[PDB]
Amino acid sequence: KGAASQNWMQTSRINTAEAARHRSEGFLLLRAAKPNPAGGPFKNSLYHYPLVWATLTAYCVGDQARIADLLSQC
Amino acid sequence: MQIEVLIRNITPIFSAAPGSYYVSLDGTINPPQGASRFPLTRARTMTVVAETGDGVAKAVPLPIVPGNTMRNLLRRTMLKDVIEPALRDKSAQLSIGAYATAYAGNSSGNPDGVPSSFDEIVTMRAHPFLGLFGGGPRMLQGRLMVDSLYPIHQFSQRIIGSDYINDSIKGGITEIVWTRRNDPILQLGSPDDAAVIEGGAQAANDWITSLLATTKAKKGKANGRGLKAFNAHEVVIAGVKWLWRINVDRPSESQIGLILLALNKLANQRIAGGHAKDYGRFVIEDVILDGESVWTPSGVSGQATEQFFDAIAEALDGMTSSEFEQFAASAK
Amino acid sequence: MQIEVLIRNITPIFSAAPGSYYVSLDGTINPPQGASRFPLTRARTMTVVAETGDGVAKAVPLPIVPGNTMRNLLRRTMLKDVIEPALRDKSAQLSIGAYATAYAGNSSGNPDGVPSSFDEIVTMRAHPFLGLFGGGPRMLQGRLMVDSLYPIHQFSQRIIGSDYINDSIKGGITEIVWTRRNDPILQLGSPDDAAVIEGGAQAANDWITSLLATTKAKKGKNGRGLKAFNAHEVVIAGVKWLWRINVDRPSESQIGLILLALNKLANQRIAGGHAKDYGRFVIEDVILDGESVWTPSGVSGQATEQFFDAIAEALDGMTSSEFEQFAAS
Amino acid sequence: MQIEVLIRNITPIFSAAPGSYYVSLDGTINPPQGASRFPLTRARTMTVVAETGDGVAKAVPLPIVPGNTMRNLLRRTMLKDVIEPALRDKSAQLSIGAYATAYAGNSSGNPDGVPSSFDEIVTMRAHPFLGLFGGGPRMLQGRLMVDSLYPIHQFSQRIIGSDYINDSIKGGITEIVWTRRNDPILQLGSPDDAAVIEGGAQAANDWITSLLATTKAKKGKAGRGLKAFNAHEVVIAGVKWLWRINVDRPSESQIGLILLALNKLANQRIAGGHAKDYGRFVIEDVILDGESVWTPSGVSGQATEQFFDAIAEALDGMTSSEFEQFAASAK
DNA sequence: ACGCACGAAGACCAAG
DNA sequence: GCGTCTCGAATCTGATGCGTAACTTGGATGCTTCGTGCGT
Repeated sequence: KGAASQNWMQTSRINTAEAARHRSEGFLLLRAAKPNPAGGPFKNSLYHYPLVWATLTAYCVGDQARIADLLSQC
Repeated sequence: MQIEVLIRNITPIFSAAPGSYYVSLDGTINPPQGASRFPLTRARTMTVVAETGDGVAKAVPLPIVPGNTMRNLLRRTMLKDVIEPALRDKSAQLSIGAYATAYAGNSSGNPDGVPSSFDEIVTMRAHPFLGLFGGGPRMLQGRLMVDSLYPIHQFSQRIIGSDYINDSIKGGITEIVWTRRNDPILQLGSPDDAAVIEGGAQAANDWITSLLATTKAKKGKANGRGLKAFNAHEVVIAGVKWLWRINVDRPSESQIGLILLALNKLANQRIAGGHAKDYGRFVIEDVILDGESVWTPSGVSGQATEQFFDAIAEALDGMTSSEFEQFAASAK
Repeated sequence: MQIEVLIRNITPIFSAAPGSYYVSLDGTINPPQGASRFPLTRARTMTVVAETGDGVAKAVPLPIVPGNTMRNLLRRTMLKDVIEPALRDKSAQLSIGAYATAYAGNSSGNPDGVPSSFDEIVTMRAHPFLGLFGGGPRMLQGRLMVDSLYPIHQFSQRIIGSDYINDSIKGGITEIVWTRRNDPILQLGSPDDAAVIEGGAQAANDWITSLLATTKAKKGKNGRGLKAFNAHEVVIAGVKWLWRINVDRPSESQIGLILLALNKLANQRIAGGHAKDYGRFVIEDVILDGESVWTPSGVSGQATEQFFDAIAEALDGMTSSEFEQFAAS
Repeated sequence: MQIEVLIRNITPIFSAAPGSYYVSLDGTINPPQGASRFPLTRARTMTVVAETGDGVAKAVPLPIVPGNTMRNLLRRTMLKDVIEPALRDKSAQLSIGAYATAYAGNSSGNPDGVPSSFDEIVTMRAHPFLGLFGGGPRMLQGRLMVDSLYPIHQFSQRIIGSDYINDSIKGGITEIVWTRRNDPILQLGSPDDAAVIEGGAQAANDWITSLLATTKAKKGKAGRGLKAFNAHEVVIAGVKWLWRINVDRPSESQIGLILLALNKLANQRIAGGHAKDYGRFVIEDVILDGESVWTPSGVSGQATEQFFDAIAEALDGMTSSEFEQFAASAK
C-alpha cells in the first residue's frame, strides 16, 4: 500500500418523489401506500468497501509474451 | 424552468460573514499587531475560479449573497404577500406548527424518520408552495433550485457566462463602513438634560465614576462592558448589478405563477441584513423566463405569463390550511 | 469505447462526505475542545498521492464526485429523458420489479435468482439501456464502467494525466458555506403577523415560553428547537472536471443512448445541494475515442450520425416486455 | 412607508473619515514624502457605482453623511423635542439605564442571550419611539430604516434615481479648510498682557524657553506644544442631499412622531464642526410615499392631520413604564 | 383462490 | 513701433478613546419474517 486504506461509502436508493409521480401517472404498477426504506423495493442501503493505492506484484510460471499480451487488454 | 433575475442594489448590500476579523484605521484587513486593530464584520465572499486577463484560471473571492438567504427571501415574500393574504381572505388559520413549517421547513429540530405515503408526496409536491420548498418532518424534496446572488463582475464571468458583460464592473466592489457608539450620559451638559433622569446629577455622577473606574481597571489589566464602541463592517458598494438564477424542477403553472408573483412583489423586500442602515434595497431590472424576457416597467407581465398568473390565482382561491396542517403533522 | 467528458461547474458541487466533522467560526476544521464547535458536512475526498513540491509524493485529499453517483446520474438522465418518455409514448406500464431493476438495479422483483440462458444473455446484454447497467435478479454484468469526477488539479495529474495542464488549478478548490435556521415565532413583530396563527398571540407566547424553559434547562444541564447554526464544505464554482466513461463491446444503440444522455445531461445536477442549486455545470468537450464530437448545439456531426439513428430505431421499437423479461418477472 | 427628504446645507458639512491622511500645502492628498505633509481629516466618502456619461459603470468616491449619523440625529431630535417634553409634562422620570437605552439602544455592551416574549414584542413594536428604534438587552428589531445622506450629484444618479436631476451638480463638492492653532504666550508681548499671569514675566519666559528647548531637542532628535497647522476636508455649502427614510408597517403615531421630528429637524446640525457651525441645513421638500407634504411652515396639510393627531394622543398617553420595561435586563 | 399489503416483533453489545 | 532689478523667507509637518457583544455549539434513516386480512 502506497497509502492507508480508505473506507469508501456507497448507497443505493430509489427516489421516492419520482416513484410516487410514476405511481400517480400509471407508469409504475404499485399498490403499496408507502415505501419501506428498511427493506423491500424502496430500501435504502449503506455499504462500505476499502480503497487502496497499491503496486500489484505476483509470480507465475508461464509464457512471458502471452501473459503480457493478455495483460495488455486489462 | 430556468429563471434569471437581474438586480441592481440601490443601497449597499451587507451580508455578515461569520468569524472574527480586524481592520486598522487605514483600512488594512487583519493588520500587524503593532498597529491598532478594530473588529470588522466582513461581507460574505465565495471563492470562485476566474479567468483574468492573464488567461490563467485562479481562485478568487467574490462578494455574494448566500443561496439560503435568497431562498428565505423568496419564501418570506411568497408567504407574507401571496399565501397569507389568501389564507386570511378565506379566514384560514394555521397552527403554530404549520406556521413554523411554512416559514422554516420543519416544526422542530427532529425529523420523523418515517417514510411518507406516495399519495401524500404527490399531493405535497403539486402544492403551489409546499411543492417548491418541501421539508416537513418527513423531509420532502422540493422543486425549487435557488442559487446565490452573484454580482456581474470580471470575477464571475466563468460562472454566469458572458451574456452580461456590458454590466460588468472591473475593480473591487466592496467598501468598509465605520460605526460608532456613544455613552449618552457623557453628552449631558446642563441640569435640564439630567432632569428627566431619576436621581439626576447624582445618578449621572455615579454612572461617570463607575465608567472611569472600569476604564482604569481595563487599562491596567491589559466585567461589564460600556457603551463606547468603535468598529467597522464591510459592505458591497451601491449600484452594482447582480444575477439571480432560479431553477424549478418541472413545475405546474401554479408554481410558476407563484414565483412570478413573488418576483413582482420582491423589490419591496430587502436582500440581507442591515435593517437600521437601510441596507439591501434593490430594484429588479430584467426577469428572464426560459431564455425570454418577461419583465415590463410595471413588472412581470405579458401574454406569455397569463397562464401562470391565472393558474396561481385559481390555486390561491382553492388554497386552504388543510394542506399545511397535513404537511406539518408529525407521525409520532 | 472511451468517452471523455470535460465538465465545468457553474455552481459549487456538494457531495456530502459521511461522518460527523466540526468547524469553528474562524474556519478551523475539527477545532480543539477549548473553543465552540459547529457541525460540518465536508465534501467527498479521495486520498491520492501527488508530487507536493516535487521531492517525495505524499497522500493528499482530492475532492471528487463518487463514480457511483455519476453512474446513477447517467442512469437517471437516460430514464427521465429518453427512456421513460419513450415508454409513455407506448402507454407502457412497469411492474414494481421492472421499475426497481431499471431505476436502481434492485432484485426485489424475483430475489430467488434466475438462471440466464446464453441466448437470453445475448438478447438482454444488448439492450440499449439495460445492457449498459446490469443487475436485477439476473445480476448481469453491465457494459458501462464510469469513473469518478476528478477535477483538473495539481494533485490529480497522476489520474487525469498531463493532457489538460492548461485548465489546471493549483490552489485548494473547497470552501465552507455557513447555514442558519431561524425560529419563525421569534421573528413575529405584531398581532398582524400572528393573525394567521390559530392561537394568535397566546400560541406564540406559549411557544416562546417553552423555548425559554427548554433553553434554560439545557444550559443548566429531549426536544430540539428550530434555531441552528452549521456549515458544509463545497467545491468552489468554475473548477473543471474530467469524466471518463467506457464500454466493453457496445452496440450502436447503447452508444447512441450514451450520447443522448450527454446531450440531456446538463439539465441535471451533480451530487447534492438541490435546495441551494448545487451541481450545475456545462459540458465543454465530449471525446469519442480521441475525436471531439461536441458542438455548441450538443453532440452532433457525421461521425456520430449512425449511433443516433440506431438509438432512435431502438427507442421506437422499445417495449415494456423487454424490461419485464430482464427483471425476470 | 417611504419618506424622501430634500436637504440643502447652509454651512459646510464635515463628517470626518477615520484614519490619518496627509495633505501638502498645495492641496495634494497623500503627497510624496519629500514635500510637506500637514495632516488632513478627510470628509467621509462611500464608493458607489456611477455612469460617467460614456455608458460604463465606474466605482467612484461620493462624499456622504453615514446612515448611522442621520439615524442618531433623528433619535436625538425625537427625544429632545417630542418625547422628553411629553415626559416632562407628567413629571415622569426615566432611570439611568432607561435613559441610556432610549438614547443609544442599550444600557451596557453585554446583551442578553434570551429572546423577549411575544407580549413584550407586541407592546414595544407598537410604541411610538421604541418601536421605531429597536435594541435593548433583547435585540428587538425596530421599524426604522435610515439611509445615508446622498448629495444630488452626477455620481449618485445610479442610486438616488433620476427624479432629482435639475438639482444635480457635476464637479467636485469637497474642499479643504486649513486650521491653525497659536501659542498665546508667543503672541503675548506686553507687560500688561502678562500682568494677569501668575509669576508675571518669569512664567512666560520659562514657558518660551522650555518651548525653545523642546523644539531644538525634537529637531535634533529627528509632550506636544500648542502650535499646530492642520487641514480638515468639508463638503461645500449649497449642495442638495436626498435622505431616504423607510418604515415597515408603521402605526399612525409612529409616522406622526417622524413627521414631528422632521418639523424640528432643522434646529439641529447634521454632523461635525460644532465649533465652526458646520452641518447647518434647510429642508427643501419632504416626500411622503410619492406625495410632497412640505409647506413653507413645515409638514402641514390634511394628508398629515391624522398622523399629528395620533402622535399627540400617544404623547398625552406616554408613560415611562414602557421605557423601564424595555431597558430592564431579563437576567 | 391467490398474491399483495400492513403491523408486531425480535437479536442487542454499546467505545473515542 | 521700449526693458532690467524684483521673480520671498520660516515655521507648523496633531492629539485622545474605541481597539465588541449574545446565541448557534444538528437532526433521521439505511431489518426481515410471520401472521392476518384485503384487494384482484
